[PDB]
Amino acid sequence: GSLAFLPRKRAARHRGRVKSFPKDDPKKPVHLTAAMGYKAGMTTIVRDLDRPGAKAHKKEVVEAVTIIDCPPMVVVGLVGYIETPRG
Amino acid sequence: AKSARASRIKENHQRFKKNIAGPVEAARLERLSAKLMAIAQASGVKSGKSIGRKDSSIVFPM
Amino acid sequence: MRYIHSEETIPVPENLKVSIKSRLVTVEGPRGKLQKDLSHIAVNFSVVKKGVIGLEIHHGSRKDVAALRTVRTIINNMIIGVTKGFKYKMRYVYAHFPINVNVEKNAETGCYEVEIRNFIGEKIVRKVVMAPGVEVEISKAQKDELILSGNSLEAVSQSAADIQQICKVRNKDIRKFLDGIYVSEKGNIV
Amino acid sequence: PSEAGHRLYVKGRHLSYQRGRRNTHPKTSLIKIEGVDDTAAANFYLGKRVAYVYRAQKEVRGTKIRVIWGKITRPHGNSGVVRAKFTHPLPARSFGASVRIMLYPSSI
Amino acid sequence: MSSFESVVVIDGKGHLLGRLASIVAKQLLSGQKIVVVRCEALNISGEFFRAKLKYHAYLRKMTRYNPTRGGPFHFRAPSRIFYKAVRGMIPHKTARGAAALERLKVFEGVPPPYDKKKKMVVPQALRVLRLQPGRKYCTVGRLSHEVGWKYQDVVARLEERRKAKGAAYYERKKLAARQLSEAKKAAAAKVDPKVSEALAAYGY
Amino acid sequence: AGTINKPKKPTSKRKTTRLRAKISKRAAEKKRKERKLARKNPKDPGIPNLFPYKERLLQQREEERIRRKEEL
Amino acid sequence: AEINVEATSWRRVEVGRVLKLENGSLAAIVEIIDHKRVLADGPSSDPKLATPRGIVPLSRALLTPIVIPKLPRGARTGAVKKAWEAYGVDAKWKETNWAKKQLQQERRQSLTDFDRFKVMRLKKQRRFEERKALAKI
Amino acid sequence: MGRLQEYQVIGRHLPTEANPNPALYRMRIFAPNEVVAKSRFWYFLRGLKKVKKATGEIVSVNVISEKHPLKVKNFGIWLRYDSRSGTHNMYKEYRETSRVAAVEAMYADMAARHRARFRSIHILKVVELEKTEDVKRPYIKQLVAKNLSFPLPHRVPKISTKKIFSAKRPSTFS
RNA sequence: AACGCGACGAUAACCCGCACGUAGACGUAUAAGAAUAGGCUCCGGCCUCGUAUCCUAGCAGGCGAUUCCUCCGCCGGCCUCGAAGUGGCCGUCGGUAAUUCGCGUAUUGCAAAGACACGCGCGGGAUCAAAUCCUUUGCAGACGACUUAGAUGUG
Repeated sequence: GSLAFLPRKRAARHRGRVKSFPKDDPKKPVHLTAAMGYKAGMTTIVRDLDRPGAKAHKKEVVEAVTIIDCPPMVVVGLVGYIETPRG
Repeated sequence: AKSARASRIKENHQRFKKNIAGPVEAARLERLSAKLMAIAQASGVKSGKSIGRKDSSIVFPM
Repeated sequence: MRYIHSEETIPVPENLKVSIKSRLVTVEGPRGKLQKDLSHIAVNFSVVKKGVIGLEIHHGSRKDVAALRTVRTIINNMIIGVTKGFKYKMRYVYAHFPINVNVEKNAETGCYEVEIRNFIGEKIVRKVVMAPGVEVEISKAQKDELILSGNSLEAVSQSAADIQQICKVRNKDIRKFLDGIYVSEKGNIV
Repeated sequence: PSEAGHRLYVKGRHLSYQRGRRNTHPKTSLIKIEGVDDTAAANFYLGKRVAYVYRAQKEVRGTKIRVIWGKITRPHGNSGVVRAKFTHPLPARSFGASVRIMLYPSSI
Repeated sequence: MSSFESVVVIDGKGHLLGRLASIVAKQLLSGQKIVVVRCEALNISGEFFRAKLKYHAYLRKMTRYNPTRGGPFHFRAPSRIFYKAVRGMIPHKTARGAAALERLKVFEGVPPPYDKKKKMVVPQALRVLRLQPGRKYCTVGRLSHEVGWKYQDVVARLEERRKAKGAAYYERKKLAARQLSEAKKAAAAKVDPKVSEALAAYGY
Repeated sequence: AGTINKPKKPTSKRKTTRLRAKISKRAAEKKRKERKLARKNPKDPGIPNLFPYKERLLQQREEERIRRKEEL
Repeated sequence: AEINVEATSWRRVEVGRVLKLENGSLAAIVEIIDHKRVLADGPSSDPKLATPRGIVPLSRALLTPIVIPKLPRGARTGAVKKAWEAYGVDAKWKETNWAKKQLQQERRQSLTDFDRFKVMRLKKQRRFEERKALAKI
Repeated sequence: MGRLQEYQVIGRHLPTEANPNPALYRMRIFAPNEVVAKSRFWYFLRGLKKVKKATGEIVSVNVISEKHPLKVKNFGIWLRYDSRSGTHNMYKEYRETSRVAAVEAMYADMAARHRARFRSIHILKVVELEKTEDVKRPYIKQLVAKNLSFPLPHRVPKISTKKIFSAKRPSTFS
């Protein structure tokens, strides 16, 4: 297999970590980045494709999609981080 | 073929990020930030304005 | 051999103002500002006449004396650029596909951008960015010739060298395909 | 209030035993006195009483402080280190510990 | 002149790597507490590609079965590069050696409890007092950045804020020296000149 | 070339004592060979020109050869 | 054509420059031997400032601001002595900041135990006024 | 070699009933003490002539001192040194105040610059250039030149080697 | 990193009985930055040099004066310190040889077990706030381990 994913290790926590958030600059306005949801299943769609140069241009294409059920979040805290020479 | 970390491919990608996908992500992010705004707007040691103390492995113990 | 003393001379004209803090030499003249740092070489800077800079090495080897000759002409080139200026006249020639050149001065960072199209029919635009301090204009006196002007000789020569390298023919015989942009005239403004 | 000290000794450190490469002799001990840099400055400190004070974790005489006494015998090297002899050789764990050099017996 | 201090803090700027390490290791084994500050501003002699060659040869040495145990842990920080040099001059396998390494502290930049203290210098390892003027030298900070250190911009921003606070402190220090000289000249008119005549003869 | 970025395996500079034994054996054997070759068997450069008082040395050795023929 | 430079103005070593040796003595340069060694002669009447004629190395010497104006090269002990008395370099050495520092540090070591106590007492008396003036300022 | 001296060594073959009153040779020898000056005398003499230590005797050994060890003289040394190829001549020049200081600087120069040892260097002639404009080397002529005066850039301070730490950074302008 | 680190949430105050009080303190005093073929500054001048600068007298540092507004410490009040977090100013109170005195110090003999007060812990019980086992769960499982759920509910 791939050495980038070895050894085969169980995830330390059931949730999942973002690890890397996108790099921030102050020129854009304020916006949040991540969100949760809960997976519900998968279903099929048909999409009128709008891809120039593909064989499936302007014709129906069946596509497998996933459905993630996302109830609204609630903001409860605000943590702030300071930039140290240890991270 | 040319590698995915090739310098020419990186420069071609950098021109796409600046000229083609640049303003499209800027316009979408403007609409999302306007939506978060609508949801949001819907003595110093006694007032807390002046920051004080709350409530050592860097220096040797004297 | 450990030569005890070696000295050199940089004359300075009447319309100049040169200043050396430690080794940071700045030359102020009619054409503008020039400045460079020479802390990498041990030179003793002095004034010995009305308009003469002195540059001396004490207890030096051959390479220490030879380092005074290269820093003599670098400072003198700064004197020439701030008095007379430097001009590079590049000329672009083509066989079939007419190469198109457009120069626009960018509002931020104040750098001229020279953009090149239709180099042997290639669809890629070639955008080369000039150094801060050099000005590029399409010449109206002669056909298909670019003029780069500025005070820093290193800046105008590097900007000219960057244009020649970016329009280089690849995987094709250079005896048959003579398309490109080449430096033709190399001198001063005045 | 006096706000003064009570130091009548010169500070020193215990460096090592007398040794070659692979042979150490713990009967003699090398002392670096604070301020001496030469053999000429070390010559003033020859035949001076030397004390190594430490703590016990048990009171034996009403106090937890035990002392080992010795004397500076001869200089060592060119850098001002002296070598000293004690009644009992100093431990090994005290390599780098404080050592007090007294000003007696005196010929000033 | 062979002084004994509680904790001596050394500014690493302009200091040769191994010549500071051999002085520090001799001091640590003698019983002296050492704090080394600005390890990114240390200097290595020779040219930069030689130091870049030497670390990549060090980066070539690893254990076969698993590098988590028994493998040479390659440290990309300037402080741990200096710590590796000091540790090689210390019998760290022994208990005396490990106690000497506990007396050492190394930092990249000048942390807040140590920018208020007086940073001493070692003349036997200073680059301007030891290296020939024509010879080339490199900096450990740019060696570490081009081999994996990711906190160079953090340290440079933190050093910039320390200079601004240091610059304002020097203005106050400059003013206190003004007021001391003004007070000394003024108090000298009423200072009982039999006292000042005796102090001048005594050296003071 | 790329030795700065990817250095190769270094050549060890510590001599094994079995290699040092071969070198001393091989060198002393060559010393025997030149002494055996010399046993088998089958120009002064003059005063340097740059010497300042070279002319006086030729005149002094001329007068020395005057004294040699006078004695003999 | 205005020029303003700021480089290091080292003290030129030359015929007539008087240098301080490590023993506190003084000697003027008579002839330059190499770029490291030189021939020197200080014929002072003060025995603490005297130096016999001989080779001094520049590593063990230290350059003073005083220079004799027209010392000839290779001048013997008679000519250097007459130039020392005419220029009065014993007088201008005493006025130098280096000799004032050397005089003060010689008064350091001459301080006896009683004398060091009077030093502590009089500095306490001096600083009582200086503290009072500083609070006024 | 160390505090070299210059000795006058007078030697002769042992007198014989057939050959009374022998030739009485003389050589000038630069040696650290007397016992090597006598040894170097018999080394050279057995190379030139037939006379050896067993068949000869030393008549006198007298040291020779400089006329004026307080004046600065330019010295020219002609020497013949043996390398792995053969024997070569050199004319070197040095600026000292004595003849033993001439050969002291010579042995340090030949060892440093050509890796020559004492048993390979033959001191042919040591002369004092009595008048200038007979100096022919560029480094010594550089020192002889008119109104010579140089500064001393980057003089490191003499800080004591047992003063491990210092508070103020040193300056290099003295 | 299971012998690296941080932010945060909720904790363990009682009562009864008993076991003991330094990998090297002795003034453990001292923040500019930067250059080193230059720099600092009262803008007079100064720089080899930390051989410097503060503090340092008093039964291991007493008691009372004459006399002094200097230095130190604690609390506040207002502000400042975040790289592994502290100082400034003001106000109260306590102490305080910068000058000059008076009454003690001894025969521990030339250097080498009393009372009171305060902490760190042990062995019981009672008062908290949790975790584990338990029962269910199947997003998990070789076995441990993991995701849930069980105190009134939208169970």
